[PDB]
Parts: sequence; C-alpha cells; structure tokens
Amino acid sequence: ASMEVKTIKVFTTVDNTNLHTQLVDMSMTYGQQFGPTYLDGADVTKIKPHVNHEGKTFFVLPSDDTLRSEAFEYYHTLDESFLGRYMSALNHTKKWKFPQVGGLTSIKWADNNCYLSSVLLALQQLEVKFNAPALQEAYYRARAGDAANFCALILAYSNKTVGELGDVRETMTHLLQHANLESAKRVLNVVCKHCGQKTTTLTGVEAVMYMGTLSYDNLKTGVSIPCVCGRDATQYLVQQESSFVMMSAPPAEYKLQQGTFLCANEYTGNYQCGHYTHITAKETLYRIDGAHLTKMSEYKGPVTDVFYKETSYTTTI
Ligand SMILES: Cc1ccc(N)cc1C(=O)N[C@H](C)c1cccc2ccccc12
Ligand SMILES: [Cl-]
Ligand SMILES: [Cl-]
Ligand SMILES: [Zn+2]
Repeated sequence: ASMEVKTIKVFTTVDNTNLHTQLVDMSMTYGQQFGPTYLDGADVTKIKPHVNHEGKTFFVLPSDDTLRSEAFEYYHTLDESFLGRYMSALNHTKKWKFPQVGGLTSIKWADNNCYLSSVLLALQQLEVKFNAPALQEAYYRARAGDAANFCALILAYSNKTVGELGDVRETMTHLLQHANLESAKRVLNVVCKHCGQKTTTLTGVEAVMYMGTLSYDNLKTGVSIPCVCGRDATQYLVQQESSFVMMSAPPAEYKLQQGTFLCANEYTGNYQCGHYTHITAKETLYRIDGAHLTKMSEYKGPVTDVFYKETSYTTTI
C-alpha cells in the first residue's frame, strides 16, 4: 500500500502465556527480526509481515534469558530443539480429528497416530496429574476434545515426529516422567533360593510400570527374574503406592474379563509396524480404534498393556 515506514503490533511468546509486545518492520522478514518464528505451528521465518497480522501471537525460540526462563518454567525441558519440534508437530496435529468415543477423547487415524490415541484414552481413565504447566493445560483441553496441542507435546517430549509409529509403553515412560508420581512407590521382595534375599524400592515412573506379565495378580504372587547367579530368583510385590499400575508384555492371546481391570491395549501385526487399539469398559466391553468403536460382551486378543486401579496395597505374606 502506501510506500512509507510501516510497523505493526504483534506479540511473541514461548509459552503462549507471557506475551511480549513487538513493533515489527514490514520491510523485512520475521527471521531477520526474531529468528525462527511461527504462527499456529506454521513456519513464517522467511516471510514479511502483513496487516492481517496485527495483534496476532507468534511463537519464537528462547533467544534470551527471559525466554529461556519462561520456556523452562512452562515445559520443564532444556532441550534446545524442543520448541521447534513442538511447533513442527503441531502444524500437523492441528489437522487431526478428535471425536468422542465411549465418552473419551479419541483420535481419528492418520500418520500412524494409533499409539497416541491409545495413550490419550488410557490417561483419561487414570488419576494422574502433570507437573509441566504445558501439559496440565494442553491435557485439560484434550479432555474437552481439543487435543491438537497435547498430541504435539507428547510427540515432542518423546522426541518422535508425525508419521512414525511409536510404542505406547515407551511413550508413556517419556510422558509420565513429567507427571506427579513423586509419591508413587513400589517395594519388591526378591528371594534367590541360593543367595538369600533383599528388598528393591522403586519410585516415580518405575514404580508404576512393569514389563513381563499383564497380570497384576502374578506380580503379587511372584514372578521369576534372573539372579546374580543360580536359577531365576523369585520376586513379589510387598507394597504398592499409586493411583494405578501398568502391566506390560509382548502381544499375546489374553482374555479380559470386565470388572477385573481398568483398560488395556491390543497390538496386531509385526514389531514396529503393526496396529494398536484400546480396550476399556463402561456398561460392557469397548474396543476403541480411533473413530471406530465396537461393543462386545467378551474379549480375547493380543494384549500388550493392562492398567489396573490402585490406592495402596500391602502383602499378606
Ligand atoms: C510399535 C512399536 C514402535 C517402536 C518400537 N520400538 C516397538 C514397537 C512395538 O512393536 N511394540 C509392540 C507392542 C511390541 C513390544 C514388544 C514385543 C513385541 C513382539 C512382537 C510384536 C510387537 C511387540
Ligand atoms: Cl494435569
Ligand atoms: Cl482395576
Ligand atoms: Zn543366586
């Protein structure tokens, strides 16, 4: 338009909470004035300002102490490439569909996001709290059906990109590290027939996840494990302090009886290239597969993860 000095008022941010007013020179690009810049996850580093941009909020990278501090307080990470991978992933997740299925927010399949849909579904049924404000907020919105952000954060925290199939268990591990499980505790009694006995105590994420069996009952009765030497020593739960536990194991035909578990995940296909679907229950058993739901009276299939509700448990040994 009118050839003259033109500068518009926009806002820059790293957490979308603290907004920094900026007067930009329309005669140059965002990159030249802010460095890598984003608008709704879309990279606009190489373009110049538009009047349509007045009053809009742009994401930039932590280029100064204030920004570094703000980004850290919000996301709780020091990974320099975090903000970038997040915007990059959000640029895609914002196009996904998040239908309500069985009363839970699910995700229409796209880009092998079935493992993310399983994670999201599981979370909504667990008493779990995040410490990173970034996740508290995005999670709150996902429960209402607007999970584009929450999905992008999960991808960024577990350092995966849109398109690649991930492992639910492993993804929960990365994710739960930013949850409040500071009071989660597990005490295991190990007994090697030969070399006596000891007691192992796990806390945080390690206190709620187990790999080997899908049965929480077995963990309580005893499960074998390779000893320093000799055979496989026995091990069993003595104390459990958490709002839930997750029992994992390689997919295998398993029967799931309603009332005996919280929710679970089945996986069909080959290692790293199969398909996940979520199993839960309300009035009956529900099989949630993205935007698909199937109600059944009984279930038996390839299960890898089973969640159980917990408060506090102690042995009768
Ligand atoms: C989807 C995915 C992405 C990344 C990585 N690293 C792993 C997986 C993955 O295949 N996980 C499933 C549940 C799995 C785990 C353990 C043993 C399994 C044996 C046979 C078939 C599946 C098996
Ligand atoms: Cl939360
Ligand atoms: Cl349960
Ligand atoms: Zn031994």
